Amino acid sequence: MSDVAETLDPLRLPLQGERLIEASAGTGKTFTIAALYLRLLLGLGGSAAFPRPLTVEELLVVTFTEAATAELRGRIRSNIHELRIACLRETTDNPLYERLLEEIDDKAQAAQWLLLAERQMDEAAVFTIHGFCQRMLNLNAFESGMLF
Amino acid sequence: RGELGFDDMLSRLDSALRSESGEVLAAAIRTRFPVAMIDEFQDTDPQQYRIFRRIWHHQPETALLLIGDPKQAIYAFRGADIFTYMKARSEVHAHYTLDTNWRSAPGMVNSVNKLFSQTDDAFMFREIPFIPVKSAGKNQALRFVFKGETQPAMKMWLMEGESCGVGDYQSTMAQVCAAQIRDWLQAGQRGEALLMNGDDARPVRASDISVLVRSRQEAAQVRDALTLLEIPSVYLSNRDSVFET
Amino acid sequence: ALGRLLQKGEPQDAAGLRTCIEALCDDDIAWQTAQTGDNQPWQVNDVSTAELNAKTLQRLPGDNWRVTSYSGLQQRGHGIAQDLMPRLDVDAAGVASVV
Amino acid sequence: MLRVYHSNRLDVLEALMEFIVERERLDDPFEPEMILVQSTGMAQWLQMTLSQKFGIAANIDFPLPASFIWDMFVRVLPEIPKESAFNKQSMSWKLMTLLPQLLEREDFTLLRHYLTDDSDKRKLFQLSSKAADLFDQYLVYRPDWLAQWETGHLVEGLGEAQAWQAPLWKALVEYTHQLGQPRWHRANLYQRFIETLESATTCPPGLPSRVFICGISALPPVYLQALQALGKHIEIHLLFTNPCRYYWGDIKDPAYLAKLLTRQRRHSFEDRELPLFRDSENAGQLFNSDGEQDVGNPLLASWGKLGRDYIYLLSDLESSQELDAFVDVTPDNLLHNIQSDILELENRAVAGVNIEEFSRSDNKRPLDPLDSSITFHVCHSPQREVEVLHDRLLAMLEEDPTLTPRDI
Amino acid sequence: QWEPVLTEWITAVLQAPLNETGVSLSQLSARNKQVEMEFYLPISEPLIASQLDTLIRQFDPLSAGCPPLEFMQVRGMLKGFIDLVFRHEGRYYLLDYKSNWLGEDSSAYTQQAMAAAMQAHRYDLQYQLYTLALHRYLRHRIADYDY
Amino acid sequence: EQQWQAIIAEGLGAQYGDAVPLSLLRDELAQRLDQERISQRFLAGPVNICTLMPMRSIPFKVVCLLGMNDGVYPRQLAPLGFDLMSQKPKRGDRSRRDDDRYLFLEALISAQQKLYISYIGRSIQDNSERFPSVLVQELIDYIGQSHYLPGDEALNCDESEARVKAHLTCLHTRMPFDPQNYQPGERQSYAREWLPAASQAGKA
Ligand SMILES: [Ca+2]
Repeated sequence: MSDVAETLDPLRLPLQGERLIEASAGTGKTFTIAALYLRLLLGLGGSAAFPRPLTVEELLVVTFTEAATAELRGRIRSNIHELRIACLRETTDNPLYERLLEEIDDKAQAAQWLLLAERQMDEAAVFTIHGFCQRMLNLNAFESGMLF
Repeated sequence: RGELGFDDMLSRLDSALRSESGEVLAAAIRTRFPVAMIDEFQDTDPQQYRIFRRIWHHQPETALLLIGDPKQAIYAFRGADIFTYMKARSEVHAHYTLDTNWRSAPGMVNSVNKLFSQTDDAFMFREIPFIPVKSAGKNQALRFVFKGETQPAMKMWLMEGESCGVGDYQSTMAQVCAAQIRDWLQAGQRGEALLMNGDDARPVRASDISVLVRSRQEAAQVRDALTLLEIPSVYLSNRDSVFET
Repeated sequence: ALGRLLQKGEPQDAAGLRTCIEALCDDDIAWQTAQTGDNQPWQVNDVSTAELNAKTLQRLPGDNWRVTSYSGLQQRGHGIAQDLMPRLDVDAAGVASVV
Repeated sequence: MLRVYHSNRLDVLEALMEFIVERERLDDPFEPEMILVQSTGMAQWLQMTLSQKFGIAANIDFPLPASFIWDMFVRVLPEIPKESAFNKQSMSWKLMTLLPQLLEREDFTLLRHYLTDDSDKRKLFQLSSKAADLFDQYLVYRPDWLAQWETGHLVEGLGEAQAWQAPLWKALVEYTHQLGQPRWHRANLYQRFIETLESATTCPPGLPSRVFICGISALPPVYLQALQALGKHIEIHLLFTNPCRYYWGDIKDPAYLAKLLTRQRRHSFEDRELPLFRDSENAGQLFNSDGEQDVGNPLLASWGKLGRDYIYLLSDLESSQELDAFVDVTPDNLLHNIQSDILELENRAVAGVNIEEFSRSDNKRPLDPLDSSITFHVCHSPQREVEVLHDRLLAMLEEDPTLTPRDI
Repeated sequence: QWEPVLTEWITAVLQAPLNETGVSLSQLSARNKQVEMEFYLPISEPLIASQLDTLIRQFDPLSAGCPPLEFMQVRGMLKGFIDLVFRHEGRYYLLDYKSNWLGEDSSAYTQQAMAAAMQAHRYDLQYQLYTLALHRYLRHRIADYDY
Repeated sequence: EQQWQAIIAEGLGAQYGDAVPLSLLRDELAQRLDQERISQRFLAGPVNICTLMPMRSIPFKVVCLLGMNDGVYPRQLAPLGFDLMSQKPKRGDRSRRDDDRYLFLEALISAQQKLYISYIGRSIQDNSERFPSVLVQELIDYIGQSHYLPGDEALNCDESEARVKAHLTCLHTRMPFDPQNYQPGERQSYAREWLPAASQAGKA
């Protein structure tokens, strides 16, 4: 907070409204996004968790490149697929997923929420600023004044 | 004509969140997407930011993660506004930073930190403060050797004389740069230029050199001095079309 | 930019530069003077053994199965005609004049 | 009777149909053989296949469900116009003459200013169309909402816009009366159809003798009801191609479960049905009171959503007479395995849940480095991607003869 | 302004005597017509333009105007539309409406000229094909039918 | 003329009073002309190339799917959003997503001999990496997890699974004249035309 930002610990970052994360050059912006994504899907965290567990069609992620969303989307269908397997096995011997596992309270359930999310990916709310825009526009065409 | 450009897309979305009929809309959205992660945020602009706070700002039951880096906002010419990033920075109070720099050598990390640590407000906009970073352990062993011992992570090549015009500092610099490249490149065929991680080593190939440049012209100036040493090159940012070939 | 970090802001002599560089400078940061050079080579060779060939197929054309329709007759022009309108009065064709 | 044939492959279904046609001679006075079909391809495949195992195909009508259901309406009920007056397109024009008036009603405020700020009828006509479109849909899924809005009533539990659609529809209906056109829709006419058919237990008025429904994997609930009612005077062979021989759908009450634990006959022999006695209905099968928690195969599991629904709707019928015709699929190819896994409603995936499972790998199926059914291909661009296929087709044509290219 | 000429044209053509004996389209109720029938004839054993020429010649005085065999070998299927097939109490027919050419007047629609055009467009081929179709179709529909 | 006629007729039917501007008609014609699909050769002069159509599942010895890319295959389009039916769904309801995902199944199910699957692996410019259609991911993920290559009989779930995936995925070359297509084995090209180039057998 306040003066000179706090060294963001992904796993304990409060997923409740307005957070500015500065990711210097070569710092893991991508690994972090991912983690956060998983945290939100499984409503993990603690007092730093989000009120409820969200769905793939509810996690809005906007990127700038067409290539960015693609990559991002590709990267996330993977962490899901993995955090999920490491949830059936209840064991992971690779960083992120272990700490996450520690945070989970019913591996059996995660694995089903995750499996759904994996299946949904062809619709993850991962868009470009423009994509996000023509979508919000087109849906609420009456407010926007858009043509269909 | 019945059309839409890109600027219009997010423009009409701004005017929509500002029309009177703007609450039904903000709420609509807020419900579909309770939490949103905006990446590369340093590159937004008034229109976007406004779209984003109007929908997510001070709104319980939602979360707005804005991730990016003001030190890398280089899209001025397109429309990207470093100031609307600085404002947003004023309005949100929770700040965070990633402290470690996976990806690079410790000397590299050290000399960059050193360089940008000199004066205060290196990026000369107090709102864009520069905080150093630590290098990762998995990379403590990286080091580059050339014809003998470890070369330093950052080397300044410095022309002589008192004056110096833009034209000279180019002819001369491109020259120097191509030279140091074959010097690397052929010392690499012989095994004396090694990219090493502790006790592992591989020779430097052409696929490891890279020349950053500011424009189509500079690039040529380089390609030329390089071509003059028989060293084949590619300008990855080339925009020409196949139609004027 | 680079000039501003090196000369900490204040403008310098052409020699005041040299001295600022030297100032921040050990193993990690180092400088040398623009040592020009020449030696047209990038003394690298090649070697190559193009041991190639292409699969040739030993099956043959033979027979063709098709769906025809009294088009075995009516020469083309009807290309895409019978396609766009399956029931066009294909038997007609032409213009009409001073009649 | 409304007979329903389930099968692993269109061939067998075509076959049965091929049969039914040879058996009851069918009359002969220029009466069309009839086949619901929902794509020209199917109609193409059918005419060809049929001209082969008969030497010629000549009448066959290939109506789209919607089109047929309404043809019978005109046959079974008294005085019904050919072509309803609420067909999607004309409704579009009518709505364009109404909406302008209807505006400024607080009811339609939203459409009110959407329609102002500029136009030359562009927005007006687009709205009149998307609206015409929804109505067209509601008239098939949600028919009751219309009888309801027509009178001035709302339906509890809908989003807004019901706010303008209900009024709007009512407007269209009256208006279409003032123009003097046949009040008759599809929603105000289906119940009546079922009734006058479900009763009038005497005989078939003037409809066709038999009717086929080929290669269609979904029909709207009402459409099925009307089909059933219809199949109590008419012979209706609905050929559904199913990817599994067991029931892989969802279930309602614990009471409906055993009402499905029925049995389908072979079109030609004894009887069959889902495996494992009870355990099955128990186990997980119908866990979440909702779906079949397991659905054996994880592929059928995620892709078949459209099919589970239709599967579920067919087995909720009564006048129905479902029967099996599934052919088997011996597991010799990678392709063949997978198809079998799906036909059997089995899962062969190994997650490796315990070191036991996870360590050996010989529990999976042995591949065969020489197997090329199911192959993957990554390329740099459409062009390349197509060149690459032109080769592979050549190779596979080369490999086994018998492969003529209509087969690809 | 074409209505006068056309309505007067339609009836004429309705009330004409196709086969003298009763005939006249106007005597055909719905139940006795089938419009635009569509047939598919499988044709195995390539159909060589030559081999079809020989017999077409033998049996048809028209196709005696021999330029034929203008196509090339084809195994496969044979699509086709029949403008109208109607029946006249025992007896099925093949009708083909042919709007055709602007050959000035009357002088061009007489039993020869027609027979002429018939060969120009080798329509004779159409008959034979079409009836082989109607033949097969009737044989398949009418249990115990004779050509 | 047909489309144009049908359009106007349909208006006349509904007895449209007011006058209509050309744009209204020109636009409808345009749309109508863009939905009209030509597929009259769908099964004669062989090798059918087309899109995946709903309600047209026919058995074929060979079945190949191209450009099955993320963002390209399960084809999309969000309901109007003022579509009451879409928010409160029911068993009969249809959607492109379901139709489209069900077509990918019907494909698997109808191929009698070989299923060919293809996608684009990376744009030939920014050289950034592509991604396949989640539907294709699911297909090789379930293969891998239920098969193992004769060699690898005692190694690992994850280990054997990768090899099977790597064995069935066949990365192809950027240019048709890259030598790898003319070595021996898995799809050497039948296109001699590029042989010389491949073998640097040219004359400057
Ligand atoms: Ca004709």
